[PDB]
Amino acid sequence: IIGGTESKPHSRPYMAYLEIVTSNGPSKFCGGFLIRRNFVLTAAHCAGRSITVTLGAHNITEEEDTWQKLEVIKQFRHPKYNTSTLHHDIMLLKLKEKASLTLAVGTLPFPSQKNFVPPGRMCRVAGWGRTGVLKPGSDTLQEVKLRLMDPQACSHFRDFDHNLQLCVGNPRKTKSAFKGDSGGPLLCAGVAQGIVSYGRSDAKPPAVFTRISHYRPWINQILQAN
Ligand SMILES: CCOC(=O)N(C)Cc1c(C(=O)O)n(Cc2cccc3ccccc23)c2ccc(F)cc12
Ligand SMILES: [Zn+2]
Repeated sequence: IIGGTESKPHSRPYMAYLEIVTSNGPSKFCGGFLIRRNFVLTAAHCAGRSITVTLGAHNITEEEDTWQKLEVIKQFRHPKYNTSTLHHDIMLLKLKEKASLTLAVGTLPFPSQKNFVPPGRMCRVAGWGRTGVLKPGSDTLQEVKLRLMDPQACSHFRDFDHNLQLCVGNPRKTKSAFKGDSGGPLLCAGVAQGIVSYGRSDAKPPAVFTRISHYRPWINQILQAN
């Protein structure tokens, strides 16, 4: 998160920290959020050989009683996910066991309404990602408020599409989601409407988020069968 503030500890108890293994390099990290006691929603580009999820964290370098370090048994990547265009960048992780409910850990379910969210309003995003181009991932959970932009503002991303994706962050400001914030939720008035997907290496906003409304049938289909 660039240009944001430190979150009040444990104020977003659905937030998930992901550590992803691949066979030929060191660990990488993403965000995510718990929508059922045994399911986390994140981005498909965060997939790997194996993944561990930490719930209940604020400072990720200091172990505490609120932590729940949970095993993932299966990864469900969207079947049409495209590694070139990055269309359909969404994934569900099934946890081996259900998480415990505490003050620091709980689910964020969707409302029944599935309406399209137009440009103009302010929303909020959170994560442990880098706080600058030459800076490291934050030790504490950070957050920032950003504007939903007209789709023309993301035209330069040649594979962007308005009906699949949100365009997030005023280009006149530095505020933005960045590397390490992948898979985290964008909340508009307390409802999750987007998922951090990608942007520019130099951090100039806006960035591109998956539009959740469009994938609601697929999400329901996975959860019902599992
Ligand atoms: C297990 C594999 O995991 C990885 O390979 N990971 C986690 C690296 C990775 C990241 C990241 O570091 O978070 N982002 C987001 C991203 C990248 C670049 C610029 C951005 C500006 C704004 C927001 C987000 C931006 C990706 C997008 C597509 C992609 F294929 C890979 C990545
Ligand atoms: Zn604590």
